[PDB]
Amino acid sequence: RMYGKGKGISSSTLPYKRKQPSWLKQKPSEIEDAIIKLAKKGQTPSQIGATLRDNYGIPQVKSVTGNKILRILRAQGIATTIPEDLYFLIKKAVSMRKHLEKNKKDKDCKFRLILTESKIHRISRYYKRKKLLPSNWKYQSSTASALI
Amino acid sequence: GSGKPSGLRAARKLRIRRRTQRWADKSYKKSHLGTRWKSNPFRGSSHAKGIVVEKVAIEAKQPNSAYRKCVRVQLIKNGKKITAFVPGDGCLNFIDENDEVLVSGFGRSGHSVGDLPGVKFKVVKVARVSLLALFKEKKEKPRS
Amino acid sequence: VRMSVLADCLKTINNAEKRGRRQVLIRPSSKVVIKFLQYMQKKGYIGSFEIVDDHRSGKIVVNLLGRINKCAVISPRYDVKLDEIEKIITSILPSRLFGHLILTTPYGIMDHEEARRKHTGGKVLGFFF
Amino acid sequence: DLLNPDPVEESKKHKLKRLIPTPNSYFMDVKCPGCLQITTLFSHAQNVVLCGSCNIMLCQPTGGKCKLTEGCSFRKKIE
Amino acid sequence: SRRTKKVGLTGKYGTRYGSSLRKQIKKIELMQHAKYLCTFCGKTATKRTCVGIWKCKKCKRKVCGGAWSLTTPAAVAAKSTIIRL
Amino acid sequence: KMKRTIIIRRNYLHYVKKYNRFEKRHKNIPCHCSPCFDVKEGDIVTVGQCRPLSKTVRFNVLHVEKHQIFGSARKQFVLF
RNA sequence: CUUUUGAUGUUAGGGUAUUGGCCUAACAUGGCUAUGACGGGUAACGGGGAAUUAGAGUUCGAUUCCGGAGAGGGAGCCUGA
RNA sequence: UCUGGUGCCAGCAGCCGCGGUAAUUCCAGCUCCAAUAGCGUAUAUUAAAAUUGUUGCAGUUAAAACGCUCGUAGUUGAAUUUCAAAGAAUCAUUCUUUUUAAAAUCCGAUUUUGUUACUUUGAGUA
RNA sequence: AAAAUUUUUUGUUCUUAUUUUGGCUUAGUUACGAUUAAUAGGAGUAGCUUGGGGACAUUCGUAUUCAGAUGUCAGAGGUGAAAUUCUUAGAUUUUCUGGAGACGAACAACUGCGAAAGCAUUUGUCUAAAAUACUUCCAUUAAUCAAGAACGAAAGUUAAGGGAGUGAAGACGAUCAGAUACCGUCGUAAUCUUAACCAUAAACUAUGCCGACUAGGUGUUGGAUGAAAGUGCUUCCUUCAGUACCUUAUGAGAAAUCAAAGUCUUUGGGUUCU
Ligand SMILES: [Mg+2]
Ligand SMILES: [Mg+2]
Ligand SMILES: [Mg+2]
Ligand SMILES: [Mg+2]
Ligand SMILES: [Mg+2]
Ligand SMILES: [Mg+2]
Ligand SMILES: [Mg+2]
Ligand SMILES: [Mg+2]
Ligand SMILES: [Mg+2]
Ligand SMILES: [Mg+2]
Ligand SMILES: [Mg+2]
Ligand SMILES: [Mg+2]
Ligand SMILES: [Mg+2]
Ligand SMILES: [Mg+2]
Ligand SMILES: [Mg+2]
Ligand SMILES: [Mg+2]
Ligand SMILES: [Mg+2]
Ligand SMILES: [Mg+2]
Ligand SMILES: [Mg+2]
Ligand SMILES: [Mg+2]
Ligand SMILES: [Mg+2]
Ligand SMILES: [Mg+2]
Ligand SMILES: [Zn+2]
Repeated sequence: RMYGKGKGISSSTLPYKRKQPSWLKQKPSEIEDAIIKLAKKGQTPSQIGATLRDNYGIPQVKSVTGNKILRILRAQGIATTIPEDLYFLIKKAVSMRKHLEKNKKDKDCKFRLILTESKIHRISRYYKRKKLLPSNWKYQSSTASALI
Repeated sequence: GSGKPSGLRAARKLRIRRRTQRWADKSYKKSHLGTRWKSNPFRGSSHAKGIVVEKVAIEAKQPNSAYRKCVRVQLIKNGKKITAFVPGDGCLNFIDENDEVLVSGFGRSGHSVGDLPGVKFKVVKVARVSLLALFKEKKEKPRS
Repeated sequence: VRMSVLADCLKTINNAEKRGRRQVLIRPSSKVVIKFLQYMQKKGYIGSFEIVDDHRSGKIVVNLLGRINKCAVISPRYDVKLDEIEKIITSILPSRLFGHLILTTPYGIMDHEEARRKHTGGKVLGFFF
Repeated sequence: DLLNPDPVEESKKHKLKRLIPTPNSYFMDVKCPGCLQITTLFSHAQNVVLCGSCNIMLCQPTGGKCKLTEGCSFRKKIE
Repeated sequence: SRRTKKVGLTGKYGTRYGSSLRKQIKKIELMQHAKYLCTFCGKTATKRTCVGIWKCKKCKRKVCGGAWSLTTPAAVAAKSTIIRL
Repeated sequence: KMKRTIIIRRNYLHYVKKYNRFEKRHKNIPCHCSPCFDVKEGDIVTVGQCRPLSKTVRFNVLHVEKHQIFGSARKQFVLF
């Protein structure tokens, strides 16, 4: 782990075959249409992948089509201005900041908030090094609450 | 790893550490300190001249028992006073109240030697004649 | 983190050889490991070896002949001129009549005798007795 | 020996520790009584899956494999 | 530039009265001269007008509070007790 | 920040014999820039030596290459 | 840290055997620095070299040759390539 | 482990030590050892010192892991893009000869096809 | 659209067309155009998943002590032995009713959680953290870190509260040659709460952090897979993550001893401090 002491190794592992399974019947066109329709309802890419795995029968999107979910989302200009994992980090930070504003003796929350903000700054630097964020993107710790 | 950096661009760190850690060596710090020109009666010389002021006797250390013969000398060079040992059997009888003597080190440059406590000097000449040639008693006589 | 795959491979080979294991496995592979293994094979220090294909970095199984004394890397790849080989081999090798010091050279990977034969220098990789 | 492990032993290790990594999950066809419809389902599902005709639950998410509705029959999808 | 290192607000008292007394004065008058949230209109524009009266500059409602702050913990606790019941 | 005059930084590695390793080093150079070019803090320029033009200037710029950085110009390391 | 009294640049002149804040006037706010600026110390002139060392290194070089500086301490000047 | 004198005195001894009435160590006689027209002593410096450690030290108890975590500079960073093949001259080995994608300069023939670090060979040098 | 030459309309001012250079709109054609998915990392989704992790509010227990009652009579405490002390104005002892402050026994372990310091009565509300499962998303986003930052037992300092028990200081009674001590009777600060400081401990595993490899057995805490005795719950098997112990090392040490303190004159995986 990056901060604590954990050493777990749980993960998913892909099969050896890279081609689509022989029993699958869909065409790439309606698969992309399903991606777009499902993203219109307000789901993140990871949620979209999970829903396609469970509610429809598609083991991997990249096996059927040739692209990944984020690329086909960006092909129509639908991707969010702020990447997903950074957004989740910001949401956690703002929630912790509110709770802390209510309770000034909770020392543990201060420690955890410091750790999350360090993570935010590191990820933001990485995204700014590529052209995925404007160069003058700062994350002030006071104006972040209104960032939808 | 073994506590050092071993990379192809880590020379400054190694250089600076070796520079800083050398000052913990006693020998290096003795030879490179600026105060040696000040706290040294000889001031870096190997020999010096002076005037005898007083004869004394000094006790030996605990397991031994004797009375060692020395003199007190005022240096011509800077006026300081030291104590020097007179070696030989009856060699103190060759020295008068205020003669001129060469003295040298005593073999352990900064340290006392053997049985005498706190003596680091040794007389070699008196009245411009050698102490050894005078103790041999067959070579020369004091310059009257 | 890893920081190197050659050092881990050679360390695993050395540890297995001290016990008489007749076979050992190397988890991460690379072209440099392949060239180094081929060179040890050429001098008759190991048997044949096999390359396994997963859709990630592959794996290797080698056959041992109870014949290696030591095989280690020199981690900082110092660059060596053609006329400095003598000092390095005097310091590193156990005799003047056997053992090999391996360099990477603009003409490929080779030991010190071949490097002298080709009139070239390079950077140091490792050695094996 | 090391190149040809016994497949009975290999099916007993962690999925990340066997010579070729292979998942333990699969896809399957589920036929629930009195519905006359075949639906594809994923072992280790995470959502609740409904029958297309009538909204009846086919599975329940858990911490491992999903729990199938009682009386249903399943069959693996071959490929 | 920063005009003062330590005393801040109490620089008007010069060198008189001793340093610890000026420290307590500073602690009190930071609270006394602040701005507070008006829970009726939502703006942060409530300021003290006398030793126990607080008035909002926007909606002009008057609230009875403490002497140097708008609320005091002893009243907060009693009110919370009653509301819980 | 001057009028028709810029400062450039050069990076290089220095070799130490006793430890068989290297170091990072730098030196600054004031140059003259003509109004025919358009530079900003972060670009790469090529300069040529001329006769003394002031107390500190002996080079002036002949070619500009657009380049984008992400921190401060004094913190980047490039060797060419 | 430097910059009132030239510190860093621009324009126009003066001066010199020539370039140059080398100097004068107007104008702009620059220049260096933890990769150690600005200071303190040296019983410090630099180098070709010397002593000891298996290989690494450690220490010395006022003094045959080359370069620099001075003629008790400072500052001015004539003749003259 | 020879002969006289002194007797914790006088003295010697770089270090360990010797000397209090039978001293192989002080003062002398004799005899031996070492280097030798040379041999002692003082101060500085090098090896000895893997006791300053890049090559090449040590950190539970001998000297030595910051009370603990975050963090900038610095140092260090997974795998992947042309891999081969077929001859000859050689006591299995060394040295080499042919080229199997593509595009731009001779009516299927010649040569050109990112920069540095790094390494090879030259020039110039009292 | 913008230009070099051909002739050109009569010694300098005098007329027209040529090819070629680069931008421009206009529709088609091309094998037209994107390396894995690390037993690296971050995010995500699921389980009536786990925990004495943190904050605020709230609830219960005997004990001790104060006060009011209650019944009876001569001692009670305390020590090696005694004294100081309390007591017919009723001590000590028993029974009941109220209030106060701290504390949370037994269960409780070579067991759990936390970066360390630390964390143990019930219930609610906030708040994070693992571990496991995964054919989810991104694609190198990482390791260690001078300067700098957060937290940091007990004691101690400032202010307002609280103040039963224990009790540095202090006062007594004993032992002793002396006893400013060890023993005993009182007892002030402190110990508890709220708001601020201080930055230290044998703050110890006297063992920095990340990665690889090397050996058998017995347990135990939390998930998951596969099989049997069941009134979709237990026992067994396999596997991941914590955590101990035993045996033995052609391994290591000066030894004690060590599963790392091993893979070191066969000496180099990365890095900070001394
Ligand atoms: Mg880290
Ligand atoms: Mg001026
Ligand atoms: Mg010289
Ligand atoms: Mg001199
Ligand atoms: Mg001379
Ligand atoms: Mg000269
Ligand atoms: Mg003179
Ligand atoms: Mg004799
Ligand atoms: Mg030495
Ligand atoms: Mg040495
Ligand atoms: Mg040596
Ligand atoms: Mg040592
Ligand atoms: Mg520690
Ligand atoms: Mg992965
Ligand atoms: Mg428990
Ligand atoms: Mg108080
Ligand atoms: Mg009390
Ligand atoms: Mg008491
Ligand atoms: Mg209190
Ligand atoms: Mg301490
Ligand atoms: Mg410690
Ligand atoms: Mg070592
Ligand atoms: Zn209001």
